[PDB]
Amino acid sequence: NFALKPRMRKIFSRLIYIAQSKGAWILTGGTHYGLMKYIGEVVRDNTISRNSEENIVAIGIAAWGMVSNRDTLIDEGHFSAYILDNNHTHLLLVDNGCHGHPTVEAKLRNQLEKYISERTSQDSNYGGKIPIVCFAQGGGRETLKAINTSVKSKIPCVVVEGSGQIADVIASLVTSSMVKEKLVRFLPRTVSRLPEEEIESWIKWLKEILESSHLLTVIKMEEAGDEIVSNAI
Amino acid sequence: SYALYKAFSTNEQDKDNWNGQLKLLLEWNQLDLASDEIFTNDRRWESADLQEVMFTALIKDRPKFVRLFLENGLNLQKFLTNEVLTELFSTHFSTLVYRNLQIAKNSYNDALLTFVWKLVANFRRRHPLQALFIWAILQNKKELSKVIWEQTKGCTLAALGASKLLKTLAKVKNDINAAGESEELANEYETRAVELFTECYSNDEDLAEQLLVYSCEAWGGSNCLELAVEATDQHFIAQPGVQNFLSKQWYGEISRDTKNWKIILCLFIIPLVGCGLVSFRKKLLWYYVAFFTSPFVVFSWNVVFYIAFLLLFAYVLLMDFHSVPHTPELILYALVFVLFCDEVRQWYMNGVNYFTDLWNVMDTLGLFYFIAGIVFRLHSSNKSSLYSGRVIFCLDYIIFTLRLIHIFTVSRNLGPKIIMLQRMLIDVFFFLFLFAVWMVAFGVARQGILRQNEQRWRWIFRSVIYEPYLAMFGQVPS
Amino acid sequence: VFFFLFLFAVWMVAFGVARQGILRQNEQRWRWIFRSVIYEPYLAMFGQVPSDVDSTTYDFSHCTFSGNESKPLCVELDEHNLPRFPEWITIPLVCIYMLSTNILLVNLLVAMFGYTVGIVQENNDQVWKFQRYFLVQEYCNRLNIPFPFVVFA
Amino acid sequence: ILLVNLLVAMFGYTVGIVQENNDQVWKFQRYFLVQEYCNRLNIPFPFVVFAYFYMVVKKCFKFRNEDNETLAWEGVMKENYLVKINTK
Amino acid sequence: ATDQHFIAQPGVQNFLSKQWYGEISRDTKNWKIILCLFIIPLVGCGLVSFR
Ligand SMILES: O=C1NC(c2cccc([N+](=O)[O-])c2)=CCN1c1ccccc1O
Ligand SMILES: [Ca+2]
Repeated sequence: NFALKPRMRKIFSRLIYIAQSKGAWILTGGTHYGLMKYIGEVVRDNTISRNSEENIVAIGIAAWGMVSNRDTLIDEGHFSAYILDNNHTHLLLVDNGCHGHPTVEAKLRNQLEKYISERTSQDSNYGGKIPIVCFAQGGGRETLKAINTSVKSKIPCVVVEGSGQIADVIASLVTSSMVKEKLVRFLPRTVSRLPEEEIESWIKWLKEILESSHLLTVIKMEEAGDEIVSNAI
Repeated sequence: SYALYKAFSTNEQDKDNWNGQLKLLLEWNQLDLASDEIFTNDRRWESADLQEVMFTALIKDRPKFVRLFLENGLNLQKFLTNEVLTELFSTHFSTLVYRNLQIAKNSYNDALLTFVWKLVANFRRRHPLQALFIWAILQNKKELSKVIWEQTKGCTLAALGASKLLKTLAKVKNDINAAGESEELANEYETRAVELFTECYSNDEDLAEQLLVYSCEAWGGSNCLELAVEATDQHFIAQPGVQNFLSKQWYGEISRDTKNWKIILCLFIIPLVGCGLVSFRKKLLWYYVAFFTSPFVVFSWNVVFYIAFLLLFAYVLLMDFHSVPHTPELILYALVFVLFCDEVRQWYMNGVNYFTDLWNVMDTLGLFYFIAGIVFRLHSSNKSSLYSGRVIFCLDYIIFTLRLIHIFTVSRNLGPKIIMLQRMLIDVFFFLFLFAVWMVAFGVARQGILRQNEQRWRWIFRSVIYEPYLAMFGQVPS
Repeated sequence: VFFFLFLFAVWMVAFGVARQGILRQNEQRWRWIFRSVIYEPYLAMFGQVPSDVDSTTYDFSHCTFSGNESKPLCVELDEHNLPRFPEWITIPLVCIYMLSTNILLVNLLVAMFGYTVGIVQENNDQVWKFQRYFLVQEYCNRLNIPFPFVVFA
Repeated sequence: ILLVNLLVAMFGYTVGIVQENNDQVWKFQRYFLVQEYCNRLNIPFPFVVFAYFYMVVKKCFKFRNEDNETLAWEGVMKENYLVKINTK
Repeated sequence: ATDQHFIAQPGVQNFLSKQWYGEISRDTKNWKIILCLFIIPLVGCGLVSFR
């Protein structure tokens, strides 16, 4: 489930407009639920409004251990009712063992991110090198693991908002005590099910986040007019 | 409400009762509180049990809550069944609104209002959002209607139909307050339709002209342009988009940026069609058909034919009218047969509303006096019937000649003045009332003072009505 | 002016052909067609009230009975040598025409002139002093003597 | 004098009112002539009687996806117009 | 006081028109009323509204 207030509606609409003006890929989870739903809807809207001029690319990267109805072909399938989104023009589904395995696609995803961040294409203004920005707005284990896997690599360009769950706890503090103080006051209703043996691990995750504060930037509350996403990226 | 929510929340038993907290924050108008601490953490949304709170928000006029519920997820077509609509139109529908609907159906009937009377008769005893929008809009809800209108697909048709319904319900004379609010809401939605179509045209012309022509699988059984016409919404057609559509459909194949004199010059000289003088933007036989198909030149050919018809009628009536019809009378009857076939075709393809137009009334009148002139004219060897036939044809020629005014209304110059000409009849009738009063008073006073006991009715009316009438053109009674 | 002349020509043709057809029978001279269809309903715009429609002020000393001399044809006669035309159909025809042209159609032109003057006057001085350029340039362009001496130059 | 020069004044006042609405009423009336001339598929007027016989010939013998596409197109400028309303 | 704006407002105008038509409801057309005036025993029919 996903809470989308109209500010985030405007932000992600502006984001996909920037992606259409620049001719960029967008990597995401590719399931049908929530934020990927809204991204796919705006992808179909910018497709249906113009019908030409560099139709944008939305890659979904799914786990395949969570896909409900699965068909083996060479021949097109028909996936109807994790559920996949309708609107992603490209999907990639990673292979593993049993069903009960999340965080599987993160390996191939971050490996591909590293490969494009080292990929050379001199027809640009970045001195080649094909620039990469990583955005995080909500929360969860996957967000923190993605941000630290990115910032552990070079050229991540991590951008966060100022509303959400983990977006607040990275926006607000910019050691162990302050991390605990902000995390219990911004996410009180998850810590009731969290043992401390991984909470010290999460403190290590956020320490390796704030290791490099230059590769991270933030969207704020007074910065809420127009063209704020370009000013962030 | 905040005191009651702080008491209801901190019982530590009903912290899991988010349904009770939501019903409590719905019964009061607490929008910010329910958004800030029910829907924040995204820790438990089902998306299927929100129907009771939805019906409650609909019947109690809670538009920001249904906005929040649709923002966090509900499909109206999944929500709406026939039992919901019968509960709305049967129990939650007012009685004074239904009385105003009866008065409007009795005194000011219309095609759309006959349709909404049939559908309200259906639901007081398949396009879900449109019927819910009609329900919200004729209750004068004014803010639930905007929330549902943002969810519809055919939004221009929705705004135009709502403007038409509310403009009709504003004509009901009792309960003038509701008539005022329905008029204001009608003006708001017709403004909304115009301002949305000007954007849809100012981006892409071809797709806006695709929008204008569709029937929405019997929305109300009509079209966007037709609903703008039937409500006499003349600002939706006086905007440059529909004007450009109409002019591009009027010149047809010929591009609009060519001068008119080239077009009429190629009209008079036919084999000049194959030359580089007209632009067919918007091998030779296609040029031939693309010229002689367009509305402009079939209209212009038709008016040239009609001027020739009037000259033939005048020649026959003044200079060649014998006891037996010569050849140009027979050509005249052939041309009137052509006109008769056209008018009976237009009566067949219109119906009864053909007779609504005044020009079709005097058109039928002129054809009837023509065939009456024929049936008086064929009785030869009788001087009175022959003279009577010619008198009937003269009065008929008056009718046929005065129709040329309504022919030439299409011009860019003469047009707005001929339309202006019919707005003057109340000044003319005021003038004729005052002039008839003064004329009767003076005529009877003068005839009574001068003479004594006139017994002839003709010389009463020549001296009471006719000579004071001529004193309007400066005659000075003698 | 052209709107006025269009409407006035339509009413003039309709009344003239109706009156010439009701009164007379088979005029064969084109000049006395156009003097009786176009010219006399035209003079009814300056308040003339077309004359030979009354049957009590119509004398037969201004006829021809056949087109031999200048005068118009008679109104066509009965077997009693009486005029055939109905007064009850030609007196109100002249009254409707005379109302329609001499009062409605002229006092409409007055209103349209007043409206056009009411528009164009704030733009009128601008258009005049724009036109002033052309006379200033055609009089300051030539280096010239007095007009009747210009031929010398 | 009084009664005719009063009619002149009333005509002038009615012209002074209705002229800004007059072009709107004219180009609203333009719809009806455009539809009655674009409705029939017709030949030159004095030949139309021939086509009349052709219509007699008739009585002698006897969900869509791009509409969804253009409604989905309409929704985008609907959203843009609502954004503009709340932007003003 | 010749306060003609207090009477040109729609409330007193509605009061005056409701007192002018009287028993007949205002939302019936005038031609039905004058037609029932000329033909007297037509009063007993469903052509005028006595609301
Ligand atoms: O369609 C037409 N029907 C008749 C007509 C046909 C039969 C009888 C009468 N009538 O008696 O006035 C009139 C009038 C002229 N007309 C026409 C011609 C060219 C352009 C526009 C037009 O409306
Ligand atoms: Ca007609």
